[PDB]
Amino acid sequence: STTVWTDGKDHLEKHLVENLNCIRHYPEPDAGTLRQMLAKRNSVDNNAILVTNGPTAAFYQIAQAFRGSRSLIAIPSFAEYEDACRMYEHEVCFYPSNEDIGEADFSNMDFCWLCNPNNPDGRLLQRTEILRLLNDHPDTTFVLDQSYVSFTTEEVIRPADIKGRKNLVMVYSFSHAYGIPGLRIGYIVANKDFMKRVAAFSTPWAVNALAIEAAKFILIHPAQFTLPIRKWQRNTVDFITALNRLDGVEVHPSGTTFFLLRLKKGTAAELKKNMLIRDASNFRGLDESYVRITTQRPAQNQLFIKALET
Amino acid sequence: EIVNFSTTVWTDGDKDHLEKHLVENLNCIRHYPEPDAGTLRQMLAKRNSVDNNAILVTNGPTAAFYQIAQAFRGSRSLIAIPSFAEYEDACRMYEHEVCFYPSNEDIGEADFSNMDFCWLCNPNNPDGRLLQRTEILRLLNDHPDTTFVLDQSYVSFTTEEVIRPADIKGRKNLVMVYSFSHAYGIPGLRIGYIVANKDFMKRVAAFSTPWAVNALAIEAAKFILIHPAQFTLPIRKWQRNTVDFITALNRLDGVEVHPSGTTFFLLRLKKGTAAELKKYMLEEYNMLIRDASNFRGLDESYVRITTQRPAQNQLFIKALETFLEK
Repeated sequence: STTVWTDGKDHLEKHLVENLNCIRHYPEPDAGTLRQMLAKRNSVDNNAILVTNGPTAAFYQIAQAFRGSRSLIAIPSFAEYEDACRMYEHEVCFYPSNEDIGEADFSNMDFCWLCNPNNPDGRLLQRTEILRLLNDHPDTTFVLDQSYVSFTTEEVIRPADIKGRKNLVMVYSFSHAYGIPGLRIGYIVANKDFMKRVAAFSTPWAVNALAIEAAKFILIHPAQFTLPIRKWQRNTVDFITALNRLDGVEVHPSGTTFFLLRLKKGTAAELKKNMLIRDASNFRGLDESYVRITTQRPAQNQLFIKALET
Repeated sequence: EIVNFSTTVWTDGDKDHLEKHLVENLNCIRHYPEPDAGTLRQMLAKRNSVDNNAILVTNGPTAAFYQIAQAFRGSRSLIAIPSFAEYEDACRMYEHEVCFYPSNEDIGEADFSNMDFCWLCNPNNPDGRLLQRTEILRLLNDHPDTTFVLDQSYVSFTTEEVIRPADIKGRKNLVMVYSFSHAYGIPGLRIGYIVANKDFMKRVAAFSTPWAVNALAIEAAKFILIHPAQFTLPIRKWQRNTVDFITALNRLDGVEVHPSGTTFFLLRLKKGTAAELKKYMLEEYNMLIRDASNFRGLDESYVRITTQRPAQNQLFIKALETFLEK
């Protein structure tokens, strides 16, 4: 149902419980101290981080800073790239995430919005296929949804890749990798002329005090919040082979731990009517036959096959 | 260990039970909140005698000021000063043409001719200026073509009769912005809300972003709403400690306290600066005060002070007296 790494404990929660009084005071209007910690950690400049009320808020603030830009959006994809581009009167062009991104026409594209690995495709672009996009189309700025940068092993572009570039902008998330969608925190990494344009629309105290406290704890404790990614995909591999062999159901490949699956007969809404699943009908480029599915833990996997078979 | 005189937040509330409640429902951080905070919205509407259509939960009351400014980028705004700097910042960010006007002169008698918005806060930060529920009603009535945006953050920091959410009814030119930060000591949770008639409300909804209100905040608010008594503020006792505080302050020589209708107030140094005063009180006496210099319409002689406990107030008077003699 959700693209959130969920089987992660009370060591972050003990911390929050101990520091609950932080809700009695204003956060830095700036989340300025977290910003600095993220900058030094990510080996990027201080003025190249901007802490945001969740990864979603960040997409909206980027759209807004460049109203009337022309945007290229790979579909199917997170609906928010599109809603944000529309709220700010971008002319939006679509392009299939299953066609090679390189063969798309960037001639008149100010922005290209990628998520990689992609939601829901799981489509995964090599770290190298992207570095050359950035080189071949300098007049296009690539907004890379980095939400699932952790849900894979093959190398990724990272924040320090902004250096000697101007057409790379990144959005990081705390909801997915660390299991805290309810806290609403993320951040933008960008070269500093772009960030200046983004910053003009920052509002004070947009990032809540618990979220900042939680983010600081996650940073002072790398090892405690490392996603067991190897183990995760290996389980999805097993979960899908067990799905392909079923009949009247085929599973579109993925580069990560969630993936789409298609019904030959039978509707998403109906297969949705105590396990939750994502009816993928509401992505552009997917019809009623499609659902997104996130790889859980063996027992509950091997027990999905069954409730479906029937 | 530091005593805080610099915030307009009610700090002495009973929070053990609110806080125990968040500890119990801490798992809410693991799931998206309603994108909409729709259940909170629903319970606010009912509590406030208003339609579901007329509330919009926001990421703090500040967020609401900006979302309103945004929805009306063209607009001309009349802002009373001094006031919360955020009305101004909002209006600027969204390129409003901004007219100023003195809060302690009668706003009922300013120039509303081509004003699309008028921004008030009652009782006012930092002044404590308080308009009668009645003075406000004739403004709403006399100027149909000005939307009045009424910061209600401090609506409970007064004994007097206030405008309330159910005033939007049969009235299109009233908008309220409510707050959970001030009355309930939870500024760090970032939660507040808009009350407006639904024609206005839909101009602002057009810029709403999902999951803008975080989960724990939704949860704190739900708890406060279910327990009106528990979170009721002791306003008579605070107001009255404020009188004993202001009286002692005026007796001091070299300082003047601007009259106030609520539990915080401006004081003016005859000589010395706010920066000077604030550093001393902090370093010498472990007390924090608000340098009010950065308010439009005040210079470096002004500080904002919120009444703390009597014993702390008493001890702040010596702290100050000691300053003056230097």
